[PDB]
Amino acid sequence: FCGSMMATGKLLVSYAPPGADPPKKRKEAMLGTHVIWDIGLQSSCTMVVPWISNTTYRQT
Amino acid sequence: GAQVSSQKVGAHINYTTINYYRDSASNAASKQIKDVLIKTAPMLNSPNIEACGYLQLTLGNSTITTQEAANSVVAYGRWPEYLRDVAACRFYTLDTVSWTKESRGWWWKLPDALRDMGLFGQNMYYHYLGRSGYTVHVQCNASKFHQGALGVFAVPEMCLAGDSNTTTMHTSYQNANPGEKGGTFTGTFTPDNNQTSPARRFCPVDYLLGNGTLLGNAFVFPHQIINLRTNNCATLVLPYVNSLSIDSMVKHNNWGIAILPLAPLNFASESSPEIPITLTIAPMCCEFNGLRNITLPRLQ
Amino acid sequence: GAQVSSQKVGAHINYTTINYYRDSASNAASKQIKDVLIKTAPMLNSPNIEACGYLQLTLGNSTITTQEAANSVVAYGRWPEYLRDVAACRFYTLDTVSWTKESRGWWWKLPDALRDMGLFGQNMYYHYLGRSGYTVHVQCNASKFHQGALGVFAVPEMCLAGDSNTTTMHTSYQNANPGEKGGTFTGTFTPDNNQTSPARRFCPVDYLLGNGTLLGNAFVFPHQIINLRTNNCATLVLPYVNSLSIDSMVKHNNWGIAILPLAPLNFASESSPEIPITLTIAPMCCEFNGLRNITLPRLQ
Ligand SMILES: *C(=O)CCCCCCCCCCCCC
Ligand SMILES: *C(=O)CCCCCCCCCCCCC
Repeated sequence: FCGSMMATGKLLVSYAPPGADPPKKRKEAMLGTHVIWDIGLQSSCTMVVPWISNTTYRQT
Repeated sequence: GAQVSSQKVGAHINYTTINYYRDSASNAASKQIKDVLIKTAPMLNSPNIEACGYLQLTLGNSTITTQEAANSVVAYGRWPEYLRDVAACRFYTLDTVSWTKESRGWWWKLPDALRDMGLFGQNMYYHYLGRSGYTVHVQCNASKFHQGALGVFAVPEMCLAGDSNTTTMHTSYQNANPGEKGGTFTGTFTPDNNQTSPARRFCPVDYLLGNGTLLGNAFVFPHQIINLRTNNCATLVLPYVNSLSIDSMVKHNNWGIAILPLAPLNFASESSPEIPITLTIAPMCCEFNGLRNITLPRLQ
Repeated sequence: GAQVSSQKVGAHINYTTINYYRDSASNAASKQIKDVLIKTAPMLNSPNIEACGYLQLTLGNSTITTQEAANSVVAYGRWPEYLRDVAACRFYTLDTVSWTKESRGWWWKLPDALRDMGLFGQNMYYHYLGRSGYTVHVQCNASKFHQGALGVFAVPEMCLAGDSNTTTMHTSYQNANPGEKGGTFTGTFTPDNNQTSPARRFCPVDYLLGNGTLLGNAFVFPHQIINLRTNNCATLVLPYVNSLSIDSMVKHNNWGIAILPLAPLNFASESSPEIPITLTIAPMCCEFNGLRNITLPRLQ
């Protein structure tokens, strides 16, 4: 977050494993793997997208 | 079998008792520092995730990132636990509401508010019985130039008052159960006068906690305060509370979440400000029972 | 590091080997009574719930009452097991079909046939990945004066042939996946000649197992026979079989259930008899993964 110190807010970061309609709304993103980021408290935020696949490896 | 014991005395000798009957019910009633600031019964006073011995708050794939924690409370000092002797139960974020200079307050009911949340909701309607605890995370940020205070109350068996003055206990199942949507508080009682075709719904007056008791005393209930000055979020850890070990989630709501402006929202100088309040709730240590065909309610 | 070993000899001396390369792939190929009636590799021959060491058959609230059991088989000698290193998974009874003097046969696919079965189906569509084994219980009774024989075949990766002779591998997802309903076999190949607006579906010829191979050899697959004379039901215990530990249940069907009249239904003297065949199937040792918003397929 490269905004100002006086700025505050909460964002939701999400990861949805394949097989359904790609999320167009918070309501559905909410349902998958997610993190809630508080901008005001800390400037940066990390989310790990854990390896979840049917196949052993994926193609490039 | 005569029972001898110390008499209830002043502070400057005893009495005798014999039980005449076989059933204990027949028995007479058996009658039973340094720092004043300390609570006699802490748990009755709203402890912290900290204060009983228990940041990234995570359930299944869902996860809260929280510094705020002295701002948490474990209802009745009791942590959620399995009916003793699952990733349908995770964090669900409900539709965000808006706090304004004229909001009187908001209410929700559990499990009701979660009835349509993914596999949780499904599990609820496919089973006769279900039990669950909850983690309620209220989110509400503003600037250092904004001001206001939210009172977040978790009420056990939160029965609310109805709109009618001609008939009682008459709020319809549909109206009593708003789902995620919410349900809201009002500043004044407005009796549903339409006799013939009744509204059949609640009329919750704010200063009376929508139930005939004074809001100022709502703090005897598991609660937490969001003071815009000091903190932007509150976390309530709620145990399964009931007169039963397990019950019908469809017929009965265990907990009520009430959010009221203890101190009105204000900003810099704008005549009419606004800020969002988002509720993220997760069911805990949860379990279901008595599987069969699905319940299809007439919610309308 | 020279490796010396016994030469492949007749029956009335050895050779030497050295590996020149770092990758095993580079390596040369390394080449490796009393009662004849005994099987070299039994498991490849369709064992019983009995024959590997393993009546009321029960899963969750669901339960089969069975004397019939010598009539059971554990596919590939392998019992269902958890992806190692739940009462959504129980017995579901599908829509009953009717066996007549002219039926050519029936087919179903797993998980597909179970896609709408209570919480199982839900779990399937809310997750990216899922795996499961199955207990297939085929039910079909008649009288001591009826006759006939059903061949119940469990086929791994049961790819079926299509209706077109102008284009290949073109059966639509919708048509390939019938759900519980079924899908049926035919006595003759009828090429979908409608060029412009293609039927895009399977055309499964019975004597060719709907896949280009002779039905008479279908017995190399995990199977069981219902001979109306001797037994009225068959039970197949199916393991999760795949080139992967877990996969997409929505994109891919693991097992195929094929039921064909090895010997035609006949009764007393009625020119046209009928008897019901009911399939009750239960998912086993089952597990799901990668929860998110629900999959809403275009099944039509
Ligand atoms: C223990 O109780 C033994 C001593 C009992 C004293 C005997 C006199 C009690 C008279 C009342 C007993 C009959 C009441 C059912
Ligand atoms: C074990 O291998 C030690 C004895 C090896 C015999 C030496 C002659 C082998 C010549 C081939 C080695 C070079 C091939 C990469």
